Amino acid sequence: MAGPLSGLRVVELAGIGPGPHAAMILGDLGADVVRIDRPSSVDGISRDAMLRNRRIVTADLKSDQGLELALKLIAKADVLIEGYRPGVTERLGLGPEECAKVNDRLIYARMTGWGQTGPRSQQAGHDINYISLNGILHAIGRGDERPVPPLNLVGDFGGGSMFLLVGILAALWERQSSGKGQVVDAAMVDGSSVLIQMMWAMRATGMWTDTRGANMLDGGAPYYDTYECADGRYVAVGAIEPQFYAAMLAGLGLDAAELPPQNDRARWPELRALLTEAFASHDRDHWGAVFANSDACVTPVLAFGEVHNEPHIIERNTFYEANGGWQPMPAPRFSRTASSQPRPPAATIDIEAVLTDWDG
Amino acid sequence: MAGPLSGLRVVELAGIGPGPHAAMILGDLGADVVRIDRPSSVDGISRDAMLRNRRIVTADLKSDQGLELALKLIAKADVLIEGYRPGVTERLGLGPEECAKVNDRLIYARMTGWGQTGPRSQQAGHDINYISLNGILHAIGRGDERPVPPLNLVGDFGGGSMFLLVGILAALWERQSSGKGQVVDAAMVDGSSVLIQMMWAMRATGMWTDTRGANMLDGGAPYYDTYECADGRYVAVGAIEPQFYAAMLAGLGLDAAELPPQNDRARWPELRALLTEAFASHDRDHWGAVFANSDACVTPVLAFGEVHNEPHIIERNTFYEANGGWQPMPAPRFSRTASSQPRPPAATIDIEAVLTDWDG
Ligand SMILES: CCCC(=O)SCCNC(=O)CCNC(=O)[C@H](O)C(C)(C)COP(=O)(O)OP(=O)(O)OC[C@H]1O[C@@H](n2cnc3c(N)ncnc32)[C@H](O)[C@@H]1OP(=O)(O)O
Ligand SMILES: CCCC(=O)SCCNC(=O)CCNC(=O)[C@H](O)C(C)(C)COP(=O)(O)OP(=O)(O)OC[C@H]1O[C@@H](n2cnc3c(N)ncnc32)[C@H](O)[C@@H]1OP(=O)(O)O
Repeated sequence: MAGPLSGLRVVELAGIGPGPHAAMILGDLGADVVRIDRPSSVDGISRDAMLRNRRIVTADLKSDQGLELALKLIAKADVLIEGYRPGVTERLGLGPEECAKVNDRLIYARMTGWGQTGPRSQQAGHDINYISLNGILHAIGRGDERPVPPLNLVGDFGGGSMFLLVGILAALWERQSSGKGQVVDAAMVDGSSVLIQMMWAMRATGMWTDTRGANMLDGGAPYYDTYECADGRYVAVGAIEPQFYAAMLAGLGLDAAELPPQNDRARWPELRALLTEAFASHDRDHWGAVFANSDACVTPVLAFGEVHNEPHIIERNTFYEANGGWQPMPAPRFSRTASSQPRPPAATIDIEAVLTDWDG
Repeated sequence: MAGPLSGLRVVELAGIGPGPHAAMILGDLGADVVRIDRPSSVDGISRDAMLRNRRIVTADLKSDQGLELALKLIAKADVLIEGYRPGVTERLGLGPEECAKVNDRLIYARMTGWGQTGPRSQQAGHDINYISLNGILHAIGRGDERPVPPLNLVGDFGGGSMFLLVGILAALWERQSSGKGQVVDAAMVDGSSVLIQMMWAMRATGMWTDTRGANMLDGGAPYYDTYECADGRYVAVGAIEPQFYAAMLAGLGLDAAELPPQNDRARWPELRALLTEAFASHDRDHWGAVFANSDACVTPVLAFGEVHNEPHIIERNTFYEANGGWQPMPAPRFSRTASSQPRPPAATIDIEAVLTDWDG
């Protein structure tokens, strides 16, 4: 199996959102990932490409046989991933204490939203709920409108799965010293708060307000925002540093002498009006050509459907084709032990067959 | 130093955005992190709390001595982080090969936006630019308006720092088996694409469209969006599963038989108007109480300045007081080798002191 995590053995108690995304990435990087779903499920081969780089098995964990077969897998594995409410694995007999008794090298990885304790620990939730409580959702969107969810990118994945991964991998480094596994408690409400640590830092030094749409990085700055072009499509501008901003102005055809200062916030309305009129005078693909190879920090805002035609995306092989649809290649990249293309979702496998393969 | 990464040694060449965030998380989890800045930028004790859990040393890397001293650090370290454009470390004589001569065990970690090669590889950029090229930015915001940046959470942090971290820690694992370091190439355009793999999967199965504001998780669904309340503050609704959705309607006082089906998308505008009126008739705190302990997936949308008063936040100690204000505690959490509270940014120390501390 190709990639730096070759040899790593992972058991995933099937769930939704972050836990499968973490499991996918370990698979992506060469880990041997075995996914236990319930049998009331899997109608053949999955169409869900997030379940790539997996072996799927089924098992009623409520039954005695199911539980015993699960515990045999966990006994021979490096990592367990579960993302059910706190208490579910305990009551099923697969809690950390029970797993510790059959394999004290195990990394026991618990993926939740609210965490393992506290008043909300049993409420159902999704990404939008977890980022609503820690101040993040309130900060996203235009000032004159209600907050808008940044898909499920910030809570599920960026503040969820990715912190789960860092915990798993940090714990595996620690196990090199101690010879011992441990519990990783990854909560989306905590992870996402660390993801936005910058804003908490800037807020302490008066460089970030709670007012939505009135900061440097939320769309409030005329030089960090999107602009509509002549054709109704968009470019993005990210010209924070004065030398990049000057390059953008020159490319737009505006003399610095006619505009207000870049960071005179009281004249941002005027500046936005000027940039708006200038970007609106040609189409997105015009601006893309003008600004290619420049430090102006102006790029076209591509729709998913157009991404496959962008030279820089093509050349670095950011995507691969699979089942009438492009998919992202593994990230990040490794000089010596490169990842390979992902394997598609396979037909279910028998759980004894895995135990035998794992040397049993 | 508490945490699973006790005894990991990390040299950070000072940059902006993702590299410092990764370095911070390594520190947070107990790595020994030494940050090399240039003498011209360091003034008093640094007031950017993203520079917590570091030792700061200055060193003109363009000088012969600065270079020599830095190669002596790298010699004694496990990981090097650099976030400059490609070519930059090479010309300093700190490139991956100069480093492999003094330490073939080093994990050489390169944090860029566009990658190591390809047509955009020397282009300046920020978060908003990296996410504009791969479909992500186009998908964020309301449909009748231009895309809005989700702060810098998706490119720098979620698809940036976090993948550098997964790469550093996966390579340390590969290394335990091979004796050898390697180069980790973390490109924000790649990481952020993997971060949004769920949407690529969903597009292939016809379950996601390129139309902004017309999807389950982008704000188009009336049951996954924010609503304004009687006091002008907001709640978030994330009631995807029908049972949770049903529980939400009952608490709004709405008879499910009077409403269009949850997932009849042609009638979503109509459903939204009914839910809008319901949520508008009481204030945020009313709804927060009404739905406490519920599975209705309705949560108050708090501003940063209110987060310190939320019981679930207080009781799990997601934050600690510092400096000007609250900052997020390390994530994720570990049962045996637990992180400790972050050490503030300390004063600059001399690079010889450090080399004493690390031996040769
Ligand atoms: C769709 C995008 C996702 C997002 O945006 S992230 C949102 C999801 N949130 C999380 O994942 C955080 C933690 N998880 C949760 O809060 C809950 O799992 C979630 C998602 C609310 C779903 O709630 P429920 O459906 O109530 O599930 P739960 O966690 O309370 O318990 C799971 C039930 O499944 C059972 N189970 C799981 N694997 C099984 C197996 N192989 N065989 C037999 N039974 C199995 C388990 O026994 C439990 O059922 P029960 O309570 O015992 O009736
Ligand atoms: C504010 C929010 C941030 C976001 O939203 S993320 C966006 C940032 N993008 C990235 O970090 C991607 C990779 N980095 C870059 O593209 C560039 O570094 C970036 C951010 C465009 C800035 O470009 P430049 O300022 O041109 O910097 P550069 O990386 O090209 O090279 C800088 C020069 O600094 C020099 N330098 C660094 N540390 C030094 C030291 N200790 N002593 C002496 N010289 C030192 C280094 O030699 C380099 O080269 P040179 O002077 O052109 O040869």
